[PDB]
Amino acid sequence: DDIYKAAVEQLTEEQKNEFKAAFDIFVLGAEDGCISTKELGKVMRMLGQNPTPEELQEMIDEVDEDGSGTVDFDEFLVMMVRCMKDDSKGKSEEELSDLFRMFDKNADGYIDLDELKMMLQATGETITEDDIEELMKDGDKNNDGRIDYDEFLEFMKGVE
Amino acid sequence: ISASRKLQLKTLMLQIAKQEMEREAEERRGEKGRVLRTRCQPLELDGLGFEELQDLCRQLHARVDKVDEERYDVEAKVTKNITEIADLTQKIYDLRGKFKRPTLRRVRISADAMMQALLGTRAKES
Amino acid sequence: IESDLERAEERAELSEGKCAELEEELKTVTNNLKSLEAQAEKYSQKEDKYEEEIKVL
Amino acid sequence: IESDLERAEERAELSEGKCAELEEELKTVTNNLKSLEAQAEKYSQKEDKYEEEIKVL
Amino acid sequence: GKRQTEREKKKKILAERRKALAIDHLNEDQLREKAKELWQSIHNLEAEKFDLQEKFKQQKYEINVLRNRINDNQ
Amino acid sequence: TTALVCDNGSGLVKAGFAGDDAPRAVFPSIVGRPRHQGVMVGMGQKDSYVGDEAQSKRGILTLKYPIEHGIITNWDDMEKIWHHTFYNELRVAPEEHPTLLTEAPLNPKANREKMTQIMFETFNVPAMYVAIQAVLSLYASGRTTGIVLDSGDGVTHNVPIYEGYALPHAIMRLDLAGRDLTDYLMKILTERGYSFVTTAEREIVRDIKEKLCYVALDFENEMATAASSSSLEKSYELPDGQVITIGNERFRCPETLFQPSFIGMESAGIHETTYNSIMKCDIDIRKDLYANNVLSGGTTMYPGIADRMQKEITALAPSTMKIKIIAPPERKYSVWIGGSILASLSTFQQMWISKQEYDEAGPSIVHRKCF
Amino acid sequence: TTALVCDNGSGLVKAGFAGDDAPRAVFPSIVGRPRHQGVMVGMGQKDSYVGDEAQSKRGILTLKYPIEHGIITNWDDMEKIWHHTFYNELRVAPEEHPTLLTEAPLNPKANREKMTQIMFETFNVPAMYVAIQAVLSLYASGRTTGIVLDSGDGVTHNVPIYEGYALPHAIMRLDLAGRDLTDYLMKILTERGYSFVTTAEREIVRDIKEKLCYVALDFENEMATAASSSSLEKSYELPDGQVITIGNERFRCPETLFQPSFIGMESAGIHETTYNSIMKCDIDIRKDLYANNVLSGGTTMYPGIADRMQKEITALAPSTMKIKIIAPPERKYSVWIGGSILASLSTFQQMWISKQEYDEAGPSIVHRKCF
Ligand SMILES: Nc1ncnc2c1ncn2[C@@H]1O[C@H](COP(=O)(O)OP(=O)(O)O)[C@@H](O)[C@H]1O
Ligand SMILES: Nc1ncnc2c1ncn2[C@@H]1O[C@H](COP(=O)(O)OP(=O)(O)O)[C@@H](O)[C@H]1O
Ligand SMILES: [Ca+2]
Ligand SMILES: [Ca+2]
Ligand SMILES: [Mg+2]
Ligand SMILES: [Mg+2]
Repeated sequence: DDIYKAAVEQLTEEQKNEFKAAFDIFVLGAEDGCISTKELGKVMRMLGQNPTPEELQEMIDEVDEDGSGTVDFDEFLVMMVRCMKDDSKGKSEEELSDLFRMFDKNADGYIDLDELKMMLQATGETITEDDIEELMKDGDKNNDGRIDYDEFLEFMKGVE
Repeated sequence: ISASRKLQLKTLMLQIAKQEMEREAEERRGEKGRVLRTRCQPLELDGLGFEELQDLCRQLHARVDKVDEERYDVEAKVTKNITEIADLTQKIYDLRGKFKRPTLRRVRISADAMMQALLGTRAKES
Repeated sequence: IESDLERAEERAELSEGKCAELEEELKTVTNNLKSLEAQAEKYSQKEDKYEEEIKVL
Repeated sequence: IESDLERAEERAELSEGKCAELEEELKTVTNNLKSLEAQAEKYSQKEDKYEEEIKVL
Repeated sequence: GKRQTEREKKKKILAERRKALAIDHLNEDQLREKAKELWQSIHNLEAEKFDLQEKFKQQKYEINVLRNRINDNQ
Repeated sequence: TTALVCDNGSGLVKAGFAGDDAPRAVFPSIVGRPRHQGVMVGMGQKDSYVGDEAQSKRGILTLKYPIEHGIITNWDDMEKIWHHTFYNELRVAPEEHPTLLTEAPLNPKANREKMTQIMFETFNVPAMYVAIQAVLSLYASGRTTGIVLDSGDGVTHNVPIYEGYALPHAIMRLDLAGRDLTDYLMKILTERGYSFVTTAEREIVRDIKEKLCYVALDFENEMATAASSSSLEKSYELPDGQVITIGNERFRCPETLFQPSFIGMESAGIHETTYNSIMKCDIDIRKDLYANNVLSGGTTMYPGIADRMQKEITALAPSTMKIKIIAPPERKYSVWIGGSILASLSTFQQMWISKQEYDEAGPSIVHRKCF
Repeated sequence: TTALVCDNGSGLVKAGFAGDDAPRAVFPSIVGRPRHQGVMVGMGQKDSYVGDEAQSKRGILTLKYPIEHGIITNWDDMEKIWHHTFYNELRVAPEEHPTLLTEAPLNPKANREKMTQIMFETFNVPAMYVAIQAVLSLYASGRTTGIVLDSGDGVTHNVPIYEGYALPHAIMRLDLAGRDLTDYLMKILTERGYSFVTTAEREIVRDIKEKLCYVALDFENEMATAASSSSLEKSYELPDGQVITIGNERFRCPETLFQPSFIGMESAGIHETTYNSIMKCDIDIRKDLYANNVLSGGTTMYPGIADRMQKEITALAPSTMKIKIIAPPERKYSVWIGGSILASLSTFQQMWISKQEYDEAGPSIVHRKCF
């Protein structure tokens, strides 16, 4: 997962060039030029093993989740690191509880707009107000300006 | 913009929060040392004959037993608190478990294993 | 859409509960008003009777 | 499911309107009850004075 | 029954924790060494109690968080 | 610090910090173990749901009140109820708060002594004080005289007080209360076809009683009217549909208060035990007690009782005296409001039973000067 | 290691390792000895073809199901089926895998005890556990309440569950199921001229039932429409040609579920035994059971049953309650998916009947605490 990309981090997109060459070795002749990975895996399967296109659907779905429909190269990287997950879940959820306690210095049990805003400011991440509201509703699922431990876990779900 | 970009941003946020928690731990241990040096009256053991030393040691043992009793009570309270936390964690999980059982299928072969099987040993990253 | 339906149902349930509570409160207070009005009428009559008694005595 | 969700949300809106009207009624009746309580207290004072004068006479 | 038994057990445990302090058979240097031992034991108890305070505060905060999550569930 | 004004009651536990207007947490006092087997694994099923949680899972529980008639019959369940009240409904550890329980008059001593022993040993409060449930209801009215009829859910008692001096020889305690009215209503509903038997359905009958029943101004006229017209039949929807129609059961259930011969009790109604309690008092304070009759407790919330009782007493009493019945709108929580007022007083601050005093004299301290 | 979630069923054996989405091997449970003489020498003719092999050579076999109605009537054949399932369809020796069988409610004890004795002596598993077929189907839906109607191929049973507490006094087991519908369809096909008699042709009639039959929303209107127009007559090609045309036999075969008087059974349909099963429950959990009615099992896959059943129950039930029928698309394997989920739980890992326990108490251990 992270090991593959890290050992290829010093390299550019030419990994995907090699991936395309390997696909041309098997499934040369792509039509969409867009996300289509079921065909190559199915051709790999047709070499004698047990048919299972559920894996193909899983891999072809792991890429598109942003809701804009795009499948970027970075989305391919996310799909590859997510099809087999090793150092996931932000490691220890106890660390997540510690971080949530850090967020709730008021010890009120609800992370407010102020708490998340100041945490982002401390991180200093430049995210648009549209994305700000998106991430808020990712945390604040019921959208009431408060975030409990469960909502924080949802927001940091799959976050490491 | 990019899913990998947002994942990297979340990783950096995690690093920031981890550093802040490390700062909290450094503050905690520093205050621990400060309060330990403050509360514990030093060992004033200079130029004392036997008898006053005996008196001091006896009063030290008395205060030792007192603070042991205090810490024992606080330990009982902390055990009660952690038992309550575990039980209410189970309660919340009961309110928020059920369906969350891991529906995972083993027909999903790991990609690295498939790559190695199909290509021998030339899948060195995966 | 199913999640949306669940949210709509719970909102409707809460609104109906509040409506029922308000109905009960209005019923109680209106009964109090009726009782107090009857008492006030009787009190006016008693006051007139007392003034008549004062005069005659 | 979509049709059911739409109907549920409409029901919730109707219930909210009813709740608002009930709030208005409750506040109005509460004010009226307070006014009549003050009136009854005045009645009580009048009766006390009349009783005292009757005793004296 | 048990609450009274709880008090009896608590005080007996504390009595056991009280160690038999005997220095009258020791030279005053050994007396000072024993005093050092007593002060170090009191320091250990202070550190343990402070850690209990911190963890107890943490547990209280988590209890508050659990209450908030229950409110969300309600 | 602040004092905890708990009020055990029988049917609803009302608690809250001293100095407020209303109790913070009000919830039924029932502890119900599950009765079926249970097949889902890991569902997190507890062994006893107490308080308001067992009024939502009552379909598969066997609810049982731990307080029968004022007295406490099941001490383990009562301890569980207190533990829940302190830790989950108020979330304040009892190690740092005085408590002010309440107790009905003429109750067994052992009940009170066990109550104080529990509060001092298990919960380990700093200081607790036990007060009679009627003096508080007299506090809340802002009076200092008057005869208070506190018809709770367990027991109805009638304590007369003058100028702050209680009259111990004139307390008339009667054991008819809301629970017996619930049972009698459940027994007369069977005359139309509706049978409620399970201990869970007693709650449904209680809801019917609360929402529909009322006290008739004149009993015979209402019995004649309900038997000719149909203007009284009010319908009610069960927790599953199948609406029911209550006819003249509406005013026959709470009529038991004024004619305890309906449920086979010998004694006289609440309209005549008040007059008897007055007549036992001295001849010179009867006018003040007549003029300051106070109602309290939950069961005195029936629509139309403050007129029926006044009519009855006016019939019994001499024609010259003025009969007035004080019925504040906050009747249900009157005892607890009075408890808050009493706990907030500065003059009362030295009457608590301090823990060192209990350590020196044992649980029998409550009967002593610290009453 | 991983657990084997087998599910004997009656008509299709479904098995697979715990933790997946679908059973690994699904094949009919039939064992058919050859019936003719056989003249070719050295052809390698076996003495009994089991499983899916006997659905291809069924032309010269006499297929016979080893499970009649939930219960097992022919233990040797069932042992053969299990041996095939373990060794050839999964290829995992049972010496290294726990097993989780499933059993219908209200079945004879001897069946369950013999099942556990076989699993422990012949196949020699490490530990096996037997679970009721309806609780699993409730697991798969991700609920924790609800009344599940599991209309399999052998027996239709209706287990209500609330908050994880099963109600043992409200289980209504009815022995009408898919097999009786196959026999009734085979019996009404004779009204057009098509006669199926051989035990091999029962499979052809089963295929006709699966592919063509559907449940009518309103029975009389469909009977009137099919008797005037010809828009319903759907044709089907036998395994040798000679297409057949099914008229109003299409919705008359599965109508037997709602009117068991067609096959002479006295009891009420699956639309009324669910309502009766609900009404036996307590008065406070009927709303939740009404709202969470779950369908499972193979026979509930008829096109248009989730609407007919809802219409019928809405007719029976009080008008205020909301009636909702959960019909997941993965109905057929719902029991096995639930079995996989249950076997994958950590809390369940200590409920298995370990072999040393069986050695100490004999086969009667299954009725004991380890249920
Ligand atoms: N609005 C009401 N109308 C009629 N009866 C009521 C009403 N509210 C409560 N009750 C009756 O009073 C009882 C509650 O009395 P309460 O004062 O709580 O008793 P306690 O003195 O134990 O607190 C309930 O059991 C119910 O039967
Ligand atoms: N798609 C379908 N349409 C109609 N009936 C079906 C369908 N699939 C299966 N059945 C019926 O259901 C039966 C299989 O039921 P199943 O759930 O396998 O029983 P079991 O509970 O023994 O596993 C078959 O005999 C068939 O009659
Ligand atoms: Ca916070
Ligand atoms: Ca929120
Ligand atoms: Mg009371
Ligand atoms: Mg089945």
